[PDB]
Amino acid sequence: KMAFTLADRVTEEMLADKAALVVEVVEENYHDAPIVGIAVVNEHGRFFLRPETALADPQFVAWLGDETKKKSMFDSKRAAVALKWKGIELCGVSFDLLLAAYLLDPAQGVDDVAAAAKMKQYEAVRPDEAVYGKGAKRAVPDEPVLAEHLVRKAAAIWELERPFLDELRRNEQDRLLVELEQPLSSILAEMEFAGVKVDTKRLEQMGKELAEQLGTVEQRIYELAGQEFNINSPKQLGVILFEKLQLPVLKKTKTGYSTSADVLEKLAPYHEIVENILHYRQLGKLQSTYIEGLLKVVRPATKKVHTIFNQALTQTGRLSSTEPNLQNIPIRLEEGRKIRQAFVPSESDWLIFAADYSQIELRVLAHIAEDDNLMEAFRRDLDIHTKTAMDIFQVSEDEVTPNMRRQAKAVNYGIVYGISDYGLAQNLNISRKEAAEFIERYFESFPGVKRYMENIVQEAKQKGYVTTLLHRRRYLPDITSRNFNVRSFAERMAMNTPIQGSAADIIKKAMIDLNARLKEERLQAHLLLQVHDELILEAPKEEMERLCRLVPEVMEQAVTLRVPLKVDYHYGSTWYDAK
DNA sequence: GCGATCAGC
DNA sequence: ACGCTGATCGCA
Ligand SMILES: Nc1nc2c(ncn2[C@H]2C[C@H](O)[C@@H](COP(=O)(O)NP(=O)(O)OP(=O)(O)O)O2)c(=O)[nH]1
Ligand SMILES: [Mn+2]
Repeated sequence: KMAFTLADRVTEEMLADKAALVVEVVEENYHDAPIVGIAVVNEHGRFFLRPETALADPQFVAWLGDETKKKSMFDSKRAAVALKWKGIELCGVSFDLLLAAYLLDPAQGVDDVAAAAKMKQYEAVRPDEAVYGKGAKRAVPDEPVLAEHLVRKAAAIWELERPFLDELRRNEQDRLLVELEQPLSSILAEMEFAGVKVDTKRLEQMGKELAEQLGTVEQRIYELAGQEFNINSPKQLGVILFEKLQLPVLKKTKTGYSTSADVLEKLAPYHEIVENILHYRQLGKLQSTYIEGLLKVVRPATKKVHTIFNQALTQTGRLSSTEPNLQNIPIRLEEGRKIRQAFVPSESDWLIFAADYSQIELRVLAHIAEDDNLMEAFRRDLDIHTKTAMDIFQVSEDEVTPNMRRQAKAVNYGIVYGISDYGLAQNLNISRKEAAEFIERYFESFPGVKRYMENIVQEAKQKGYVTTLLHRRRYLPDITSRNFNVRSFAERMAMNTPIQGSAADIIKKAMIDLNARLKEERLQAHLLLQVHDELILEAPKEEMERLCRLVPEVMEQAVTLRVPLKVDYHYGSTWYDAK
């Protein structure tokens, strides 16, 4: 129903200097995944290419790598990483429909060409789920069905570039796509393909000690409970805690008693068993998610793990990391922090380098709110986390422990993002009247922040959306909702995403400037991970001293704000040691 | 599959 | 009744 050439070989007209390209990878995790077919649409027509002959054709391979041959794609990082696993480099991607739809509206959840095409009333293409199926019935169709689907997806990309670029221009997002998101897409592909070396023997050893330590706490729980039960079962746990031991019921779920960590901690004065349960869950958390889960996805031949950074998922412009999630590796507890010791450099005599912003969101907030006191505080390079901990616990700076500072961290972010006196009272275990007075004192010291949070909520009502400094956008229709609860959640989003999203923009530009700087200096250093406000690199030890002056300055100079940006940096033999 | 729960930023 | 996530697992 759409004409296309089911090609046997590669011809010259398939190698035009502009084309829409589809390199289809159906596997969810595209690392070392098969490429099932290729489609090319250009000024000379539409073509389908079997990959086993196109990826062996030297003319087609050189065309993929020629950055002067411009390609329009959807989810180009997926194709670039899958081609890297084939030994092939993809260059010249000038338009990515996935990232263009993500900037226009992150709430659409665009996951295939059809979903993005529907935004511009283009429907001459079927959803991937309709072609490949779901679950156990998911399979690659036969060639005449697969070929048309890929050709129709390429033809859609061919027709949709101009309408998407036009709306991006109106939204002041054209530079956000071409100079930020798309260059970052190539960087993340290099990071994902590089992987991170893992000391599997160190993990496997911890897994044996965790299993023997779990049983010790397990029997102490059975002894404290008086009987044996399924500690992971909410039904039996609720019966042991709130029926047999008759502990107070502080919170309910839709299904029964709540046993979250905040509940168990308030029950600590009532029985010893709740703290053993907390320690029991924490050991099981490390065992299930970070010992077993990490060893399951590690590449045995290289001892490397290859995460996937989802660039078009979060509503604020952050990244996310899946299978494995390398953005939530434990650190706050010392027994769980040891897992970062298993993340090691990929070569001998290389080291791990980690740099991170100091309170980037609060400094971003100070610049945007133009609050005199908050700006002055960061011009003094004050640690607002420590200062707030001093005011809360009524101590001096030398008396503030890292545990108190982490609590003040939630107070600083909580207050600026709309926490209530009720919520602050429950987080600090203080009276609700003390919380309201403390929030009152917090806003009289920073009246520009309170002014900004009121103005940004009102601007979201008038425009219907909020923006970040680099013009990333998030629509908030619920901010005019007739329901109080629904509207209140939307109001806190209006307070948060311009600040969290602007911090995501800044580090995204920092990664782009860093790689150009590294290439300029002809260094072997390269990025490994991004953890929201942290950059983790590996490099030969001979490059560490150059990086101590290069990486912080690049990150601090990504943008220029009314307050400076401060970057902390450490290096060591493991990720654990890089702090 | 969903939701409670928990690891991170 | 601060925000943004992903993985695990019992199933009330
Ligand atoms: N709304 C909210 N955002 C948070 C929270 N925690 C972290 N974020 C988000 C906000 C920011 O985007 C980032 C800050 O996380 P860190 O690096 O752990 N703390 P910082 O860098 O300020 O101080 P230092 O590094 O010296 O310890 O993660 C929170 O409790 N609430
Ligand atoms: Mn930080």
